Amino acid sequence: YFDDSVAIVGISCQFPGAKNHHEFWKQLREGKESVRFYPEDLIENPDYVPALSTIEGKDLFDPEFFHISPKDAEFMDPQLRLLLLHSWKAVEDAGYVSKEIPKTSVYMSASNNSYRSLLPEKTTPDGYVSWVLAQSGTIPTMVSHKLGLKGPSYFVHSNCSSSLVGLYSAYKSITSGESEYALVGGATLHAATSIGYVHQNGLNFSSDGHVKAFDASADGMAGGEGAAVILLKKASQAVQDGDHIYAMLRGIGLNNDGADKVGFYAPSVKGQTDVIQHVLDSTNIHPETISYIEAHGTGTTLGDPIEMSALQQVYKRYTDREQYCGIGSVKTNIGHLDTAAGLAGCIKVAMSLYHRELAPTINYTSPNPNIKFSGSPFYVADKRKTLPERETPHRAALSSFGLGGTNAHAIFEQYEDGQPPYIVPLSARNKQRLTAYASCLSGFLDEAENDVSLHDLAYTYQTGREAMEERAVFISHDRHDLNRQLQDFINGNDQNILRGEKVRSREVSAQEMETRDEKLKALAALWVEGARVDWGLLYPDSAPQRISAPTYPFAEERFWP
Amino acid sequence: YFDDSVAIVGISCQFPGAKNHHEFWKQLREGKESVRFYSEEELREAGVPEDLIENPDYVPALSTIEGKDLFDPEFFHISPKDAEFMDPQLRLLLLHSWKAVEDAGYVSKEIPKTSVYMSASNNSYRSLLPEKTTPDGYVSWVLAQSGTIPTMVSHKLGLKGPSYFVHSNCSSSLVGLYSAYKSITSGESEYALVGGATLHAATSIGYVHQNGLNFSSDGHVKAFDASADGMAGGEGAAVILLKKASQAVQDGDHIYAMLRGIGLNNDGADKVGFYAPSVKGQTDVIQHVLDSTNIHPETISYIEAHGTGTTLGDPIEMSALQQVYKRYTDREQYCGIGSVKTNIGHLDTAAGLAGCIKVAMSLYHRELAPTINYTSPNPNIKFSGSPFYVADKRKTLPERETPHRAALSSFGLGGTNAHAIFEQYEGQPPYIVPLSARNKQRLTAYASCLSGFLDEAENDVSLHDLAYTYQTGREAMEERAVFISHDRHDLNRQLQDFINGNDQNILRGEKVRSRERDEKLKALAALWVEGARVDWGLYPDSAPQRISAPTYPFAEERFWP
Repeated sequence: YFDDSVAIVGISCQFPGAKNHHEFWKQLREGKESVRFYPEDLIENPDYVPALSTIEGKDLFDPEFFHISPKDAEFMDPQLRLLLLHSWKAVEDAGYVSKEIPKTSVYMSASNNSYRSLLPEKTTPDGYVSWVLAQSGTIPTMVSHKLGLKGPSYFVHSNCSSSLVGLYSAYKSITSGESEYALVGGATLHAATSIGYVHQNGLNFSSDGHVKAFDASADGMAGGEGAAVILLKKASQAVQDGDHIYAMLRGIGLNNDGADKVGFYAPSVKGQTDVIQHVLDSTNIHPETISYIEAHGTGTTLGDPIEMSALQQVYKRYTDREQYCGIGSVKTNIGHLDTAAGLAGCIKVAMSLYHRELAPTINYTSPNPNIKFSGSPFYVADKRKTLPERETPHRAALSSFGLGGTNAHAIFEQYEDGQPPYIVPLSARNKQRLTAYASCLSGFLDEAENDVSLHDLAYTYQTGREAMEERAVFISHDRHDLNRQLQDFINGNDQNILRGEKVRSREVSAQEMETRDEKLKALAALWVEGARVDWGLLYPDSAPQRISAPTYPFAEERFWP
Repeated sequence: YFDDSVAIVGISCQFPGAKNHHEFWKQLREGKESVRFYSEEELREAGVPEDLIENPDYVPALSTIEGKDLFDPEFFHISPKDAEFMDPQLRLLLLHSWKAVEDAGYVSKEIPKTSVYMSASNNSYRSLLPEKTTPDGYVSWVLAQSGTIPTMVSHKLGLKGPSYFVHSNCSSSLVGLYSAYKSITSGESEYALVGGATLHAATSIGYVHQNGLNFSSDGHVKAFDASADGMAGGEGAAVILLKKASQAVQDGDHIYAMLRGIGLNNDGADKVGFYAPSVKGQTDVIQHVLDSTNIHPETISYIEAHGTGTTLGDPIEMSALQQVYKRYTDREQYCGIGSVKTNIGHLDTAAGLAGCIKVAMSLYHRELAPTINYTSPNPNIKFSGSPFYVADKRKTLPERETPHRAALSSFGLGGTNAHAIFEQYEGQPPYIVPLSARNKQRLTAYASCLSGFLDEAENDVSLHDLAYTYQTGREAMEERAVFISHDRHDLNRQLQDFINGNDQNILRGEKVRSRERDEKLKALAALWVEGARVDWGLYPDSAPQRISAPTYPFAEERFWP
């Protein structure tokens, strides 16, 4: 059933308002808009829109982790830096040690932000190195080189639809057997902080800084900045391996509008129609089984009606059922993230399916009077909605239509205990980082909305994280005790915690192999001194499951010209 | 047989020394180096700093094309203001895309099922624009985004296949070629355009040779030679058109060569550093391409190497080829090795296409062109007793039963490797040549190009095929002239009359608007010059063939900040 499917097994993102994807999903469920509203000419201009949707810490990085010099880190634009960080995290989110999954392709997209222009005129050996680090192919290749990945690795771009070209490239590589996994990343991070813009005739930008998708009041888009990477995997293999799967990608297609439209910057109903139709034909998925569509959904006066006209024209070929499929756009929450737009949409879809719930689209009061929702398949999904139990898995589609005419549509599908004590091995590159890890893990235990399985959590840190030089092991019976020990560690009250410094890895010996509580303590002590223990020994008759958990706590050092 | 093959049917290039691919092949066959070296005089004019001139390590070399700044925006209905916002890579790849389709004998709007893949450098062109400029800020930003290149091509040519930018540093063109191969062999598109261009946004004569750059001590690329001590750059642009192989054959296209298979990988972590080469990565990609094609290495007559002339890279390249081919054969000295970088330098994103075009034209002309700057083998490489010889002479490819095959390698900085295998593929007067262009000045230029071609062609030119190419392989435009001729010398005389203003004997049309045996020919001609869409299907009992012929003579207007 899953031969033509790919599993989404890891996510890492950093979007306006949200430091990670779990916080992102929370903010989407709650209807939160993360656009922020606040030089004399501009201040006084009645058409200046005082709005910015960005992430923080574009300048922060941990070059030492990757053996990058401080000088070279400064030569690196923020998109390169954050896509590397997020690639590392996406694999850890999935519960894999990157160097243990070499059969992984890498596809990345980012903006031309002119970062290298910021460097000193004299600078621009430095001239050549900084030029190389500015070339777009350096992004995915740097990921491959630093993570240990050997599949095809390259940059892809189609303006707004870029993320979806990344996703298409992953789909193709994995379904063909070229690779087992793929990383897909997108980031549009400007090399300046420029608050607001001036609303004017020659531009289809919102009059008030809000994206009002599908609304009567929709008068233009607004941009936002962020970074995201996801890890995909051959579906049958993910199921076999017991991975934590957010959702399945069942198919995806691309086209270009060509000449058949009035102008280079215009939208095209015909191009949208045809790519939707192409994806229905390749997947053979019937439009009656789609419960939700994450639209391109930019909130332009001409684009929103065009988008719905294309969907209605195609679905009419298949059905007359009414009001069964919701429509929304994450651009309402965080703006149009350019190269990352398609991945913001994808991550919304995947989390909706994972949580069996739709999140609302926002800034909506009344339907655009040019759009006829009534009596069509579609309603505007302006509330939370539980996805009902039913026999067919729920499916959700996603659109992204780029400036220049390259269109993409994709269809996704929903996919659906030990005994204490539990051993949580943490490690990082140095003591400061390790302490930060404990602090991350503690915050996670406190902030998680639901109870957290220590069986699964421990197994994730055992088998899903690279063992580094600074080590600590926490043996605990329950979450509150584990948190107490983490807080003791954070505070320097270290006395009863197994610790290792400058640890060097080694193969277990025959001698080392020569009660269950005693044995657990012993494995832990071997690991903290560097022995590559077989954590499988903990689980003769339990079956832990890798879960989404805090990922490496990178240093936050500033590099900027 | 050809199910897994793609035909190369059109080429357009502009490389150091060569204004087109025919001149390029001539120059290769003759062993010409097109790197320019500057005297002290020459450096002073062109105004290079006397402190560079006096530096004993300054290398006074440049391998570039001319006229990076020249474009014809009116042809594409681009405003002069927007033309200035366009970087030269975007401009030249558009021009060369138009030309490649004409080189193939197709009217671009008649081949909508065409994918588009482009690669180019980050040259910081937008940074050159005024600060006030940077609606202009947004439009120039859009035009600076990499996805605009292929999508501008799709839009302006009328193409509706997937369209996007790809990049993997020096191997980029081969990622483009791979994407074309996959799109066509899967049935996604019938055709594809593949382009590459690295054009810097400055003219910077020479460089300073120094430790910690792997750049030639004297500006020559000395591939495989004992004196090889580093690479040297060049700039250029190229686009080719590929087509489903069986359909190219069925349509009677002019086929330069077939592409039989191609593959990609990344070196990953298994090497000492980001910027280093990798014998393992190369070995593995070559092996992958042999296994996917099932082509035996004894049938390969020539390899166009990545061939950069670095002290460590050249031996690594041969070690990988030797290690793979050893597993198949003990035969000796049957396969040549060479590198076009010896002629024109390392063309970065266009390096792979320069190699492809050399291979294609070698196969088409059944001859190998020499690799240059080669006296004596690198003593770390053992050619003796291996399959390989350095192809430092012209060589005729003998008649044999198995078609000749030639492979191509491109190994990017950041570790994305590509390898491809290519294979050789083998009416009565008067004639009517209907020429048309956008205005009278372009039409005159067209006549002049056509006349020059007739004079410069090394062999006799079939008027039967030439006329058919202009009839059926060129968009009929508003300024029209028809030349009815019995032979090449008369045709040339009429073209020269036209060029000189003596056009009273030539049927002409101005501001023509399209609308729905000797006697009959004259009648078609008069209809066509007034805009009637005549059926050139003149050919009840002859079968003309489309050929490579002069393409649209774009205006050469300067746009530069």
